[PDB]
This record gives sequence, C-alpha cells and structure tokens, in this order.
Amino acid sequence: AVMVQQIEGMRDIITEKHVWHLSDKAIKNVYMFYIMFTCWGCLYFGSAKDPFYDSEEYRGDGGDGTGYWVYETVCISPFLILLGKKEKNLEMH
Amino acid sequence: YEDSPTPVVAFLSVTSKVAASASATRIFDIPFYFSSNEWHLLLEILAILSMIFGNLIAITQTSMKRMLAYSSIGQIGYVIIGIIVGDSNGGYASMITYMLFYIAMNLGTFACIILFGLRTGTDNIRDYAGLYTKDPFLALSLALCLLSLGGLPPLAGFFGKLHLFWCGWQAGLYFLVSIGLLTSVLSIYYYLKIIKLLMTGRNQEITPHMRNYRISPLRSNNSIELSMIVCVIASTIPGISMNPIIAIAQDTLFSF
Amino acid sequence: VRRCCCVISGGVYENLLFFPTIQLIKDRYPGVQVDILTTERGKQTYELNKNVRWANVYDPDDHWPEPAEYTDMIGLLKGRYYDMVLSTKLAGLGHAAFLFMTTARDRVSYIYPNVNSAGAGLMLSETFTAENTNLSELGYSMYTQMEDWLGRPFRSVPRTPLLPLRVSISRKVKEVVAAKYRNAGAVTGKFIVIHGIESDSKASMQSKGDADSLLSLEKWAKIIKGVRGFKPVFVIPHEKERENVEDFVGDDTSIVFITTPGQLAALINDSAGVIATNTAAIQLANARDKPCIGLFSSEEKGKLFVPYAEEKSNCVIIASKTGKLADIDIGTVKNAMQVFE
Amino acid sequence: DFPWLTIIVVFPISAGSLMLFLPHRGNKVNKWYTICICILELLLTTYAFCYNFKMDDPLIQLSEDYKWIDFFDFYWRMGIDGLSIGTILLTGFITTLATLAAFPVTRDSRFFHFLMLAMYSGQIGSFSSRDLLLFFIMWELELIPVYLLLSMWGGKKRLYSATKFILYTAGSSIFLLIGVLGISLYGSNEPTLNLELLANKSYPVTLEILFYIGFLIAFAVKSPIIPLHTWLPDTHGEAHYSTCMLLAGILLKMGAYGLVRINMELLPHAHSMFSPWLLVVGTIQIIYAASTSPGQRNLKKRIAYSSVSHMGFIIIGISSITDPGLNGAILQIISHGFIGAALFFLAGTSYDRIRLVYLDEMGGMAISIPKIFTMFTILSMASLALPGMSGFIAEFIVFFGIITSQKYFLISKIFIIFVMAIGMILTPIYLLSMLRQMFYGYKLINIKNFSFFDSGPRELFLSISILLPIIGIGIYPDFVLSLASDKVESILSNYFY
Amino acid sequence: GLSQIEPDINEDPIGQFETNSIEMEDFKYGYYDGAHTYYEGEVQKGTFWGAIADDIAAVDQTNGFQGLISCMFLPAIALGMYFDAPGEYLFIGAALFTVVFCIIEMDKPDQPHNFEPQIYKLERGARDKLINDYNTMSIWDFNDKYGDVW
Amino acid sequence: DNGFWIDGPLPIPPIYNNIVNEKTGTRTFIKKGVYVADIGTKGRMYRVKKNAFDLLAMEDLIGPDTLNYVKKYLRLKSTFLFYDFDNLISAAASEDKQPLTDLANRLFDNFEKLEDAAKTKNLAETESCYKDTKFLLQEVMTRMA
Repeated sequence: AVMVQQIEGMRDIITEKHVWHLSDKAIKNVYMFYIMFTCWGCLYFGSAKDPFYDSEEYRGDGGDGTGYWVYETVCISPFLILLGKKEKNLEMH
Repeated sequence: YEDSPTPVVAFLSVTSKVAASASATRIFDIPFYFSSNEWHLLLEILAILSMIFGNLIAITQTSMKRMLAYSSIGQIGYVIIGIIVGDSNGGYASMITYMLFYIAMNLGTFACIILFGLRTGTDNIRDYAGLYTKDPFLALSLALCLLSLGGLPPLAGFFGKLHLFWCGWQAGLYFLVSIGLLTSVLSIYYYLKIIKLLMTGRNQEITPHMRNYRISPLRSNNSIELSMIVCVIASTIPGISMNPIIAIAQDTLFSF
Repeated sequence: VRRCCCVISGGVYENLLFFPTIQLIKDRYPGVQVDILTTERGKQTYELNKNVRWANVYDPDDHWPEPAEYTDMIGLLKGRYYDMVLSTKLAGLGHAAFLFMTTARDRVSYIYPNVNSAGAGLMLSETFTAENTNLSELGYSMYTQMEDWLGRPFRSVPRTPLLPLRVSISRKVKEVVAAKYRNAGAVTGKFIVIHGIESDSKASMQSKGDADSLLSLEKWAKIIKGVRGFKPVFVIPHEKERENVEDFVGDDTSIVFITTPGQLAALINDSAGVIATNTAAIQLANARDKPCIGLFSSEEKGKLFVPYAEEKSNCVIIASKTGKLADIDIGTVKNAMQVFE
Repeated sequence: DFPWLTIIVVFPISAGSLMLFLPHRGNKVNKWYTICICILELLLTTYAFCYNFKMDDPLIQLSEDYKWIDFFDFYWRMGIDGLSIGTILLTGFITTLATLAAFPVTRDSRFFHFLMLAMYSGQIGSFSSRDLLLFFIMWELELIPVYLLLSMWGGKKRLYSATKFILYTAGSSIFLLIGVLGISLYGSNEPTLNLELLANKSYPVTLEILFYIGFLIAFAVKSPIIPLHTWLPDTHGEAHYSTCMLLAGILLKMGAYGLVRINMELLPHAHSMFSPWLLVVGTIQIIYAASTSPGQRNLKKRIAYSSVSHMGFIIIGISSITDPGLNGAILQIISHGFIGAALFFLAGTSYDRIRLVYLDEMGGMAISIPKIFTMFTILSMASLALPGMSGFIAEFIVFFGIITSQKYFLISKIFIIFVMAIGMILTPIYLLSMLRQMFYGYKLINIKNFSFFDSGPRELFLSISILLPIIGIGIYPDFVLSLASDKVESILSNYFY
Repeated sequence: GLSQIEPDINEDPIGQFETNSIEMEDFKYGYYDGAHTYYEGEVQKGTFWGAIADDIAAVDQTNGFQGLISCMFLPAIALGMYFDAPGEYLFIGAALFTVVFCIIEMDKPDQPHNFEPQIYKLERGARDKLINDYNTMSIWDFNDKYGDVW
Repeated sequence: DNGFWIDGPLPIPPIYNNIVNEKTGTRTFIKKGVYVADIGTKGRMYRVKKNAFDLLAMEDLIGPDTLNYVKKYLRLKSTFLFYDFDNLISAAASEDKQPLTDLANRLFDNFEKLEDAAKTKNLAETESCYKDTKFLLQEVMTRMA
C-alpha cells in the first residue's frame, strides 16, 4: 500500500492505493434495496394527496390526464358555443 | 362488393378465392410445369401488382366493403407467393395455412361489418367512429381481426405472412417477399385507420347512425356472435397454435 | 353532402365574407357539418357563424409548409371523410393535389388565371378561374362563381343570399366587451366605434387587395373634432397606438383595445353608430342593421366592398374624390349628424 | 430448473388480461391493480437478478427453451447476458415509474394500463430472448400497444405522430425480418434461430455485410441514426409523459442494445467494416441533434432531439471496438434511460401545469413551480454529462474508449474527439436555453392570480427516484459497469482475432 | 386554460430564443426576485418537527394500519441487512405488502377526481359508487346527456 | 491500412522473440485490447513499478464474494506488466536481459496461478498464492527502484 516514489523535479510521493470494490453481492443488495424503496414510494406517494390532479383546475375544465385534452377542449368549446348560438338563432336570437 | 349484401360478399370473396387458389395450383403445377419458368413470371408480375395496388388503393377508400375487397386482393397477392414456390423448396403448406387464417380472420371482419349494419344500418367507414363506447366487445373483435389482417403482434395473419415469406426467401423470391413486406406495412396503415375510428370518439365525430346503436333491441344473443368470436379466436390463437396447422398442411406433398 | 371542408384564405376580411357562402351551403342541404381550414386571424371570425364545427388553423397560402404539418392536415382532412372541399385558396396544381389527396367526392376550388393552373382540372370537379390574382380586390362578393355554382338550379331556386352576412355574437364575448367599454368612458347605448387608425398590424382587418385603407390620426382628429361628441370609442389594433391616440385626439377620448373580430362584432352590436374605414367593421356594421358611414379611398372600392348600400338605408357610403384616402371631412360630418340620431 | 424469464415476460399481459371487463368504472381500481402488478413484476425481476444471476459468468443465465413452431425452428429461447440484464432492470424500473406517473389518467384508464403492461411484457421479451425470430416477435409486440397509448393519449397531432411512428418502425422491422430470414436460412447447414448456437458461425463478408445492412436499417430507427431519425421528434414530442418516459427510457435502447447483440457479436467481421462509418455518423449525430434542439421552439421536441444526440455516444461506443467503448454504450443506455425518462416526465408535468408548449412563450415559471424547476435543473445537469451524474462517466468512458482504440489511428481520433466534444459545448447551449426560457424570468401578468400547484409528492417521488440512480452511478459507476464488463470481453474476444 | 372566447394573437412574437421576461427597465429589484424581502418578524415557529409532520399530514391518504405498515416497511428491509440475511423472505414479504396495500387501496371513498372528465357536470355526490355494488348506471356511453338525477 | 481505421483482424500487439511466454501456449491473463502507451525505456521501467505496486496494494480487494474484481484487476495490470516487460526485455542491455526474462517468467507463472485461483472463486488458494506473488511483486518493485 505505502510506496515512496522518487521524482527529479518536485518532491517524493507516499502513495497508498487502497484498491477496493463494493463487491458482487453488495451491488446486488443495493439494487435490491433501491427497488424496494421504489416499491415503497410507488405505493405510498401514489397514495398521497396529489394536489394538482385533484382540483377543479385540472379535473374541472377537462382533466382526463392526456396532453390533447387542452387542444380538443379549446377546439370543442368553440363548437359548443357555435351550437348554442345556432340553438339561440333557432328561437329568434 | 359494394352493392352485393355483406354476407354473400364475405362468402363469395373468401370462397371464390380459396377455390380459385386450388385451381391455380392444380391447372398450373400438373399440366403447365414444363413452361414453369414463363408461368412464374406472369404470376410474379400479378402477385407484385396485387400486393401493391390493392394495398395501395384501400388507403384512400371511404367505403368498408370496398376497402375490404382491396385488402383481400392484397392478401391473395401474398398467397401467390406460396403458389409460385413449388412443393419442394417450401411447399404449399404456407399457402394452405394462410388460406386457413385468411378465412378465419376475414370472416370475423365481415361478421363485425355485418353486426355494424344490422344495428346501425350503413357500411360507410366514417360511421364506425365511436364504437368503443357503445360496444367494447364488437370494437375489440373488429380491432383484433384487423390487427390479425395487418399482423403487428403474434396473431394469425402475421404468422401466416411469416410462413409465406419464409418459403419465399428459402426458395429465393426476394422481390416477392420484400414487396409483400412493404405492402404489409401499407396495409397496417389502413387497418389502423379503421382502428382509429372505433377507438376514438368526440360526441360529434360520431354520426347519427353510430349515436343510435341499439344492441339490446334484438332477438337474442345471436349465432352471428358465435361465429364472430370463433373467428376472433381463430385469428388470435392459431398464430400462436400454428405447429399443428403446419404439420397437417405439410402432408400434402401429392399435388405434384 | 354531409361533411364539407373549406380551405379559404386571406385573413379576417376574406374569412368574414365567406359567411354568406357557408349559410348558403347549410341552406342548400339540410345537415352539413362544416369545417374550415383557414389561416390564423381567420379562425377568430368563426366565432360568428353558428353554422361551423371545427375551424382549424393551417395558413394555406404558405405554399411551403412543414411536411409534418402538411401531412398532418392531409391525413386530418382524410380522416374527417368530407364530401366537398370548396377551397377558394386560389391555386391550381399543387393545391389541387392537396385537395385530391383528401378523400372528397366533390373537389371545388379557385384557379389562378396564369399558367400556374396547368393541371388543376385533372383533380377538381369545378374550375372557377378568377380575376386579378388578389381575389379580395374583387370586393365584397369575391365568391360569385362559388355561389353561382353552389345550389345551381337542379331542383329548386338557388337563394344564394340569406340576408347577407348574418353574423352572430355569443353572450360571453358580449359580456367581456361590455366590461371593456364600461371600463372605458362609454355607456352601452350611446357610443360610437371608430376602427380606423394608422397602424402596422394585421388586427385592423383591412383586406388583401387594399393598401390605403386605414386613415391617419390627425385627419381623424379633424374628422372627430368636426363632429360633436356622441362619445366615439376608439378601436385600436394594438396598445402601442393608445398612447399615440391620446397624443393626437386627447386624453379625454376613450380607447378600447379590440383585435378579435368576435369582440369587434360584440362592440358593434352594442354600438349605435360606426365611422369605420374599409375594414371588417363596415361589414359587421351592415350586419345587425347598425348605422355606418363607411369611409373609402375611392368610389370604385366603395362599390366593390359595399354593393348593397342601397338596401340597408343607413350606411351612407363615403369615398375620396382623388385617391390615397384624402376625403372631404366636411359632408361626412353632416350625414353623420343625420344618420346617428 | 424454473421458468424464470417466462414468468417475467408473460406476467404483465397475463395479469392485465384479468381486466376483461372488471366492472369498476373509476380509474382507482385498475390504476392500483396495475401498479401492484408492475411492482410484483419488478420484484420478480430483482429476485431473478439478485439471488439467481451470477454477475461474473459472461454467458446465458436463466436459460429456457421450448418448441413453438418446428418449421422455422422457432423456440421460446430466453436468456440473460451481462449487456441485457441492465436493460431488463431498466425496463422494470422505468415502466413501473411510467405507470406510476400515469396515475392521474382517467380517460380509458383500463385500456391505458393494460397497454402499459403489454409494453412492459414486450420490452422485457425483446431484451430477454435469445431467439432471432422471437426477438422479432417482441420487437413488433411493442408496436401496436405503444401506438394505442400514443394516439389516444397525449399530444396535439398525436395521430400523425402515431401513424408516422408505427409505419416507420414497421418499415424497419421488415428489414429486421429480412435480416433474421437471411441469417436463419442462408446462415449455415442445419438452419437455426438460437443466438447461443449462432454467435460462432462463418458468415462470409459478402453475405455478412448484407445481413449487417439488413439489421442496421432496422436498428438505425430505434436507436435513431440521423438519416433515419425523423419519427422521434414527432413521436416523443407529441406523446403523454408516462408513455414518453419509456419511449425514450427503454424503447430507444433496443436498437442500441440490438447493435450489440445481432450486429456486434453475431456479425463481427462486418461490424469491423461498418463501425468506421457508424463512428462518423454518431459524431455528426451528436452535433446535428444538439444543433437542431435550439432550433425547436417546443419543449418536448427539444428533449426528443436531446435523445437523438445522446444516442450518438452509444453509436460511438458500439462502433468503438473496445471494452471501454461498449461499456460506455451500455452505461449510456441506462443513464440516458433514467435521464430522458425523468426529463420527459418533468416536461409533461410542466405542460400540464402551465399549458404552454413553446419556449418563446412560457417565460419565468420558477417561482410558480420551484420543485419542478429544481428537478428539471438537476436532470438537465445529468443530461449535460455533469460529474456526480451517470451522464458524465458515460460520455467520458466513451471518449476513453475512442482514445484507447486499436481500430482507429490518431489522425482520425483527433477529429472524432473534437467533433464529439463540441457536443458538450452545444449541449449546455440548448439545455440551459431551455432552462432560462422556461424558468428564469418574471412575467408581470403572472403575479398571484394564477398560483399554480407545485410538484405533488407523487411527481416529486418520480423525479427523485429516477435521480438517485443517476447520482449513485455518477459517484460509483460500477453499479452498471460491473454487470456488463465481463460480457463485453466475450464480445471483444470475437474482434481481436 | 379555459379561453371561452378565442384569445388575442400577440403581434410581437418576442423571439425564438430570448426568454419572455420583462426588461430590466421595469424590473423592481428586491421585491420581485426576493433579494430584499423576508424581513424576519413575520416568520413562524414549528422548528423542523412541527412542520415536517404538518407536511406529512398535509399530503396523506393513509389510515391507521395502511401507513403504519408503510412506516415499518423500509425499516424492515433496512434491517434485512445489518441484522440478518433472510433472502427470499424479504421479497415474499415485500410482495405481500404490495398486494395488501393494493387491496387496501380499493378504498371505501372513491374521491370523484378518480372518475372520467365527462362525469363533472354537477351534483355528483348523489352518484354513490362508494356503497352501491354493481352500480348498473349506463352513463359511461358518453354520447348523450342523460338525466341521472334519481 | 488506409491510414485512418486499419480494418480486418484488429491485430494484437506482438511478442518480440522473448521467452516471456508459457511454452504451452502464449499466456492466459492477457487482456485482448489495452492501450499500452509507448513511452520509452525509463517510462516502461517506472510503469512496471507502478503496476506492480497496484497489484501489490490489491490486498484489500481480496475477500469473499469479490474474486471477480480480483481477476479483472489482476489480468489488467498483469497485461500492462506483460507488454512493459516485453518492451524492456526487447530493449535490454543483453547482460541483464536473461535474469530479467527469467524473473518475468517466474512472476507470470505466479500470475497465471493467481488467475486460475481467482477465476475459479478459490479464496484460500488465491491468498496462499498471493503470498509468494507478493514476494515477487516486492522483488520487481525493488529491482525497478
């Protein structure tokens, strides 16, 4: 572990070189513990009060959980107001 | 096939094509083998054309029986690959099992098109939009049958096309197999274009023929649905359970 | 037909003057789910139709779109399964293929007069060769070929107009524009819109064929000082003009920021007078029988963009003797006093 | 001994097929049923990986062979390499967190979570199969379900992107089928499909180059290679966050892993001909996909091109005929799996909160959503190849495999390293442009009346759970190298002689 | 967001690259960026345990038992090492925990944010899937507005 | 041999006429591809010392369920030592050449024994071989220094 190395320019070096490794089993065990932590969180925080996707902000307007609900909504509500406008013109504005 | 009633469209399309494939094996391999070079080219041309234009027409068709006819043209174009290969370098077993799957996965599609037309009335394709909400089972059956016809996952028509292209590659028909695969993708497009409609729905993209579907005002649980679910099963599992069908189709070596 | 597309273009004005055509379509056949594939600034006008369904945004006069967008809209028009198209994009080949790629039974379109329509007849059911290549320069009608084809005599009468330009406002736009002019110094009954201001903006709803359509402010200051105030509310196309208008006509004058033509029509319906220059405000005033005067740069453009001035009996049309929109600013005041009260 | 990999692969489908009708018409029941199934499957995967997988032996473990179709010699070959177990655990982790992120979906959530489990089975089937035609089956089995959870969930022009993706991927899977047909039929006497029996064949160069073309056109779209990469910016950029975090997380890695299985150790003498050009392609790919990303106003297409850029290092490590190069390729597969997954997750949640897409709009939202801001910043740093994150050690070990390459010479190594490391100047540009456009600033119209909701505990756990392996692999890379490196030698032993 | 009317198009597409922030001319330093806010005196107590447990209680759907097992799960796996080395017992217990949690997450409350977007019309409290097994209410057709007020 | 990217076999580095090999084959701890930098005779003489010091300070790494990393570090640093001894022998003074190559042979036979003990997950034999290979590592370290 201890080695003295001579160098012309500056000084001597007292290298130590603790060659180690986590080991094959401990690596498997940290994979195990992190997957178990992922299980615990996936269940618990999945059972947490998700404050955004519960209120009338998301779930109110549309809120299906898609990414086209905004665009299909603002493409439908024009159609709904146009249909209500035709219904209003059906009964003399 | 647009004018004729849907059930006999199914019967005559599938039955005439399987009988004419029996003849197109019989009157070509037995009496016309001496000129089998020239003959092959003819069928090859037709096969390539029947693989392309059919699967290239039904993309831009608004009807349903009509684009089913063109998809059937494409499927028979795949069948001519197994017609071209002889009995030795990949036999007629691929053609046989593909006609089996073609029956099983086209009569199911025609059964779903029949039930959509005995409950809605029409056969235009834009009326299919919204079937997933009214009828999840019929929509699932038609989607599974069309996916068998296109053949993305391990269904009947996928593995049938796989056997055909296997025999074609092994015999050395590269321009048949490559074009057939191109047009298989080209058919996957319009099959999913159908599956777009009977999975989507927006309360106005549906029609007033889909809005009033009325499954329950019916005689009973019909025997139409019995053959429909039989065809769905026979388009799903025989892709998986294919080894018995290959083994019972390989012992037809006496066609000469 | 059952579903009908529309690939129109031009902006605010040209999308507005297509409402007679869409009402004609819905009068010809009982039930038509109409769709519009127009440019931005054109979809907004389609709040005021009560006869349309989707009104997507395409800008068909791009000529060089993103192939992603091009193929997306091609497949969209395919998957909506139309039976008629009725472009009035004014292009032949290239665009004729864009209408043909849509599974449409009756492809209808306009056509360049030049050689650019080399093969449009191979894909279209109707030709509709046009004039001036700048169809809005043709004037208010702009669609007489499209109209005199739509509902031709086959069984019954055409009835190509239905009391032309019945625009219609919703209650939400009415409420928000009411809050807008009440935040201004105006009352719902006694106020007058303007909608002519020198700007550099596409929200003034001018045209594609008129360049000297928007009048200056110092000349507008002289116009509005010549008239006693019936509280003229100013309709700017952009906020940068507000601090300009207050610098010209005075801080006391009330300005209302309207860029949406639906909000503009909601302003018109509550207004009791219109002093518009050649914008969409004139036609929105002729809609709902509101009294306009309608300044113009020439009697030719005035007759072209207002041919039916003798039918509403309130829109006393005004023009300029010479060009360049240098009008009298004297007699316009006189018949403004006549018609507004 | 025991059918392990089979009950890994079939279990998501065989447990989602229990949702035939299941009359529970809220998203709660099927959401929890399927996250429970995904956790169970992940735990089965780990118990196969921990107590029944020797990490030193660079051979097939948990092998399993049946007979499906005798005519093709088509078996149910299953097997785990050193270069495939990491992708399998990544599939488990990322798809599990994807169905966690899909908790708020309620449109047709039964069908959504079933198709998620179908992808969950198909991806592990593609990674665990040692049969060529089965690799094709599980390649095309993750084609329809992704289409159905891409066209009906997420994205404005979702239909265009979905049909583009499905037809592009099918038009490349046919090239894959040409390849497996070529190898199986024209491979040798006694035609077979088992890759374990197949990796020690002759394959003369005039035929090996043909197979390599037939497989490279297949894997050039899944790991996007810049002639054939246009499906991604439409597909990812117009998909939901839960689907997109496995479209980039694990679906992009097949094709990179495939270039290791059926190209690197099945066609080695042809890869020695083609890798010199794949190197130039990857070096141009990094710069191209890092220069297109500032070109994108969109937020999500920026990250799609970011994935096209970070796949360039995997292309380079694969085309680097070295142990460091390929180990860096596998490590970058896993690292960018985590990174792109969490980045697409955060971009989707940012779109859900803000409801703006383009970076011209969407100015300063850091005070509105600070948790999203910090997680996006940390994961942009991980995308940046920043030390302390796995991206650095990946995008450095690939460099080290270049500079220690025996194939290439210094006249080429200099140019390659130069064009590679311009990538890490251009990557700061687009990533921190995204950050300063979408988070740094103040919008006077957004003062208090909006008051958007911050990252809830679920989304925070998503981002943190994908972060901790990135940090753990940046501080100790042998969580990923040690499971592959031995196998990598079993690759390179086929190359040096 | 909602945008019942069509929004106004911005005539100034500020730029492809530069952010959408206000300029330094109009930036009130200190108050906006928080560089001179936070005058201590308006702050509150709750030193690190009266605000952690407050935050845990702020976001939680865990009852007495589900939740107690959640608190004791990760300590059980953490003591799966450094106290013993059971092996497969850990994974069998973790699967048991997941399955019993999912069975528990078939909650008696149904919390209407779980349901489809089309359900949000009004009066949805009268809808009670919470108690009514085999609901039998054909409202999920989503093609016509039925009156479910009975 | 087209300048950039020599193609085909990807050759190994050669063995220049030395008896440093095993005579029942070449050698078994040889890593196939490693970039041994052609520094120079003083640089090789010092890098032998450094790699031998590494293999010497690999004492902590050895233990139960860790022999794979032992084998990997062994074959790596022994491949470095192999090519460095090859360049040192090939550039020796022809009077210290024979003792140095006999030293390398009796060192590499022990590295082979150590790799055979560690690849087979034999811990006790690994350590019992590590004893005399540590003697040899200190021997080469005090030779090069």
